[PDB]
Amino acid sequence: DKRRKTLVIIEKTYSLLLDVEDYERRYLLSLEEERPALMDDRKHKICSMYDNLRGKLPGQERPSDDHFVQIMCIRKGKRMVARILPFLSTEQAADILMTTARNLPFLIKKDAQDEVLPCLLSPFSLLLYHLPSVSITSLLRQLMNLPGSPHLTAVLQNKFGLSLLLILLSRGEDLQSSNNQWTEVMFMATRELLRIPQAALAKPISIPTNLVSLFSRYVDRQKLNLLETKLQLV
Ligand SMILES: [K+]
Repeated sequence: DKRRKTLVIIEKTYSLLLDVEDYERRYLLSLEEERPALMDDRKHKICSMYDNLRGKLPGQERPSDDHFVQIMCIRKGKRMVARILPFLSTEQAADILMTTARNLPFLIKKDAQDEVLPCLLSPFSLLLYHLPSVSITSLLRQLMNLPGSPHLTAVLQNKFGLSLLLILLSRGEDLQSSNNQWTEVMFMATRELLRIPQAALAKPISIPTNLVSLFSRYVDRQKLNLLETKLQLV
């Protein structure tokens, strides 16, 4: 089975990760003459890392999600990606987040025994603050464009999935409080949060404080209370 091959790729890539994580130490203890070389090496190893996750073979204009998905179904794989994220450019990191969203229900299924998906919440949250509104909207659009739509049961019932959804909504709120397209996905989201039975909802890792303010824009008082109770909102 390839799962053996995947574990190999994980070990290969994880080794690069430890090197890049050790970089500041080496640079700090280096002679000036060595620094140019240290910097080039760092660059190529970060490229290599991204390529092992999201590289594409000849004849394809977009990478296959295969390799990324395979890695993300493995305990150490998810923890590795969490630690690679901070080293990637914003554009590379957003790709990883969009790919995660596109494949989220399957990744959730494959995380049922390990439950390590939450290790990605922190780096994704840091990333979200660096992303514009078009991006925030596109990610939410992808989450609502999965099998079962417009029902998001698998996501809402998952600690990481719910938390991630709440972080996205929160950041979207920020950006709008600075268009209508954002308003459309917001309506869908509140509808879905309103539908899901409270007993089914996962316990969110964190609850953004601006959520109440966000929901007020699209929903009346009676329903607002529902959400607040449902999500133990602040
Ligand atoms: K792989």
